[PDB]
Amino acid sequence: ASYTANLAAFMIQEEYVDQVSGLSDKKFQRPNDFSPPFRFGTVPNGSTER
Amino acid sequence: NGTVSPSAFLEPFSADVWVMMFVMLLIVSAVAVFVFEYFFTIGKAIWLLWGLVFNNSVPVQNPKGTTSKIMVSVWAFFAVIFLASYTANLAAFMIQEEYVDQVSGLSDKKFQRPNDFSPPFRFGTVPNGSTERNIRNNYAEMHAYMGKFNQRGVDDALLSLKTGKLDAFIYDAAVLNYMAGRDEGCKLVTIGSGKVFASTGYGIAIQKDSGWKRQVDLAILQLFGDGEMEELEALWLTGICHNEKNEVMSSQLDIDNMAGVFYMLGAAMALSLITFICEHLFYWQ
Amino acid sequence: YVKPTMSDGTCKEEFTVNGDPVKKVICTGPNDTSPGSPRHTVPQCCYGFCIDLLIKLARTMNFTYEVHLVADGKFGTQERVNNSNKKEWNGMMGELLSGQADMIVAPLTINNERAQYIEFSKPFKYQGLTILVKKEIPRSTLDS
Amino acid sequence: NLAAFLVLDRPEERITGINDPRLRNPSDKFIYATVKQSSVDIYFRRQVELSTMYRHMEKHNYESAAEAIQAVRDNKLHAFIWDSAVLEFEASQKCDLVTTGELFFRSGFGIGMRKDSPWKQNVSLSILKSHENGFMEDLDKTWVRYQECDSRSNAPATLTFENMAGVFMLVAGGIVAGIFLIFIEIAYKRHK
Amino acid sequence: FMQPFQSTLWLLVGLSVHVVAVMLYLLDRFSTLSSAMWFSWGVLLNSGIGEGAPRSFSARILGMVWAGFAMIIVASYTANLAAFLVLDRPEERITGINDPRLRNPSDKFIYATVKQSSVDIYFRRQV
Ligand SMILES: *[C@@H]1O[C@H](CO)[C@@H](O[C@@H]2O[C@H](CO)[C@@H](O[C@H]3O[C@H](CO)[C@@H](O)[C@H](O)[C@@H]3O)[C@H](O)[C@H]2NC(C)=O)[C@H](O)[C@H]1NC(C)=O
Ligand SMILES: *[C@@H]1O[C@H](CO)[C@@H](O[C@@H]2O[C@H](CO)[C@@H](O[C@H]3O[C@H](CO)[C@@H](O)[C@H](O)[C@@H]3O)[C@H](O)[C@H]2NC(C)=O)[C@H](O)[C@H]1NC(C)=O
Ligand SMILES: *[C@@H]1O[C@H](CO)[C@@H](O[C@@H]2O[C@H](CO)[C@@H](O)[C@H](O)[C@H]2NC(C)=O)[C@H](O)[C@H]1NC(C)=O
Ligand SMILES: *[C@@H]1O[C@H](CO)[C@@H](O)[C@H](O)[C@H]1NC(C)=O
Ligand SMILES: *[C@@H]1O[C@H](CO)[C@@H](O)[C@H](O)[C@H]1NC(C)=O
Repeated sequence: ASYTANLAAFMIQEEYVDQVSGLSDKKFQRPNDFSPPFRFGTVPNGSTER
Repeated sequence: NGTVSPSAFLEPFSADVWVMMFVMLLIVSAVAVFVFEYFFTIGKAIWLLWGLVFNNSVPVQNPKGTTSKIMVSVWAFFAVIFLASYTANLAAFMIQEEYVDQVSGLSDKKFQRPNDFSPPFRFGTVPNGSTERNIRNNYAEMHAYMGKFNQRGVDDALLSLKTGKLDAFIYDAAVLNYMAGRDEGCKLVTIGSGKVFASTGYGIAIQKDSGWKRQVDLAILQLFGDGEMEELEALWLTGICHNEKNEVMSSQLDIDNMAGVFYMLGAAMALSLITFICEHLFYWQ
Repeated sequence: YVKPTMSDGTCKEEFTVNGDPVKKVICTGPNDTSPGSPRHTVPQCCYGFCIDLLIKLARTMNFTYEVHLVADGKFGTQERVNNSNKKEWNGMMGELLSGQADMIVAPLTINNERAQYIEFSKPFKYQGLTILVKKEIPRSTLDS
Repeated sequence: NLAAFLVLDRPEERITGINDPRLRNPSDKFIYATVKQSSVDIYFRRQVELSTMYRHMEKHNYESAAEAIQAVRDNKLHAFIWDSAVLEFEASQKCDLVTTGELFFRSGFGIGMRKDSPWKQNVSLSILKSHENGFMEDLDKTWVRYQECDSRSNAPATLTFENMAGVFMLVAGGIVAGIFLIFIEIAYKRHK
Repeated sequence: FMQPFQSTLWLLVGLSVHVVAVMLYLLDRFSTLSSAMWFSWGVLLNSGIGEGAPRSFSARILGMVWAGFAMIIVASYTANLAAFLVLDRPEERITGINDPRLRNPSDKFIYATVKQSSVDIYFRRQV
């Protein structure tokens, strides 16, 4: 009983999604090392692109 | 704090589960005995099958017509899903929050004659009050009861309510809301949303025939129409605990909280009594 | 509370739990079923909060009265008079400022405009404001 | 897992009131409005911060409160903002209507006409006289609090058999096996 | 373990098992005293103790309802302990500016700032 209760309690976790730590995230620099490669982009002619 | 409904155990499932379990029991017992006929069981079938769909707490003489073992195993599958769903749904029903139906109003049937209830509901307030004047002018019996349970202050009734020496307090709305707002335990509430006797407000006294009366009334009405009373009232004449209550968890569960099953327990003996007659008059067959 | 009457102009003399007969008044109500339909004043049975409130007032200070319902059935505020260049009242206070009816008995709020136009007495009944929905039938959604 | 599945499936949605996220924007899905050209109209005309919802109002407004509650009875106009007393009266009568959250605009209704009339003082006299004899409570017990189906028991939804009807036809499959395995019984003697 | 069910409940069930065992023995007398109580008290624990079968339909229904109450009690307790432990959330996650504890000087919860700093005049703007 205690097992089926406590584990069920542990199963009520909420969606976390560790997101990306920052622009300098190791995954960000070399996404091709991961399957599938992480794809990012934006509109050109921008100061961000500069 | 609230309580648990004694008959809440049957709340998850209506009589549908009763009729379905009985009809499936009879049909699969007929099928099992018909299968056994191809190779004594018509009596033990009910015991075996209900033990299968219910709990493997009693050993059963199940192995008969090994091909029907598939049917009795899917029977046990029905068991292992039904028990899970029951223990889940009932637990969900048990997460109720404290309700406390409070008192409907001053004219509540319980209020007029609390002596008919055990224990009698006790209410009182400080004398020499306009509330006592109205109660004396309108309700003599409740006025006498208030005299029986007279008070002498505001906070003494509060502590009596906290410690259970007093059941309720009668007073205006504003100061009671103020007292309840800053309470650390939030163990005091007033109900009615303004459902009170002698509905009155705070009328500003004015010298007779003063010309300002109309225009100043129009100004305070403009304030009333400016929609600023909410935050100022929250800041000044209320407290932090006016949002809502909380989902309290029950204390040590007592028998009465599930008293319905106890009722069925009694019924069990009733049934056995009938079967006792079947033991005393079994000489006909 | 308005109900149609028989050819006698009256209707069922209802009572209460303790046997007290519900006070009935005869109200001359225009037939405002649809805009454009025969809208003419017919005798009807009237009873309700304002009805017994005014009968209590009549019992207290001993006046005589008549009761009837408005034609358009609408509150009334400062609105343009048929796309003209004039913003005036309508509804109860629209015809009250015109002198049609003497006194108003109805549960009307007191905003700034009609208060500027006409003063009001003490609020006989307090009130607040709430949204109303037809709840929802408790149903657990899941497949199997 | 099934426990967590069914218990975590809460019904929606309990409207908070003024602080409703749905109230902060014209809800194209959830239909709510008020009686066109009424006191609430100028109330919202004072606070045109609701102006967006204001031009959501006429697109679904109603010309009477009676047809408004009639719409509330059926699919269109799921929600209607109105005074507390009428709405709780209809809620007690029909036993399937609920009030909001906390109430706002804690106003009063009294009586007033043209200024050529000191009758309003006698009106105040009568209201205080009935405060000294309990007559508005008579009106309340006659009309407002006439008992009338005090609804309660807001269960967190239940489970029914038709929701599980699917699992039931599984045994029908075994019923089919009642006409198949019993020939395999003879086949057990046929093969050898 | 006792948080779901009270010592009164424990005594209640521990006496009811003996009562139903006595009734079962009395029923089996009419066409097994130690074996019957052993079987019933094992059924209380959903154990494979006691292998005999009822000798009458009356004993059948009696042990039937006994086992029914036994498992309904065990299901009720497992659910009750589940609700007990899952509903025991830790406290308290401070919201920030909108903390009820922030709206008043918390004598219990000790919180302050560095004396005579930027936040001091920040709070001196909003007194
Ligand atoms: C900044 O980046 C662009 C630099 O040229 C500029 O114009 C964009 O140019 C690309 C590459 O020539 C065009 O992509 C292709 O679009 C269609 C494909 O179907 C072809 O007809 C074009 O000839 C071209 O090959 C983009 O369409 C074009 N973008 C636009 C909006 O015309 C971008 O405009 C610049 N962006 C900003 C925000 O200033
Ligand atoms: C309104 O009610 C009271 C009417 O007399 C008034 O004085 C209170 O009188 C009662 C009854 O005489 C006192 O009760 C007893 O108190 C002690 C008991 O130990 C005795 O010494 C007294 O003689 C008396 O028998 C109350 O103590 C007394 N109350 C006070 C505050 O002195 C109340 O004061 C009036 N209340 C208000 C709010 O105006
Ligand atoms: C309304 O205004 C006042 C309030 O009652 C009434 O003045 C009273 O007049 C009566 C005789 O008519 C006197 O006996 C009272 O002493 C007065 N009372 C007060 C408080 O002024 C006035 O009569 C009322 N108006 C009508 C039409 O009755
Ligand atoms: C709940 O309230 C009751 C009174 O209704 C009180 O006796 C009990 O101690 C309260 N429980 C807790 C945990 O404070
Ligand atoms: C109110 O009292 C006056 C004064 O006697 C009386 O004439 C009248 O009949 C009463 N009410 C009315 C206006 O009928």
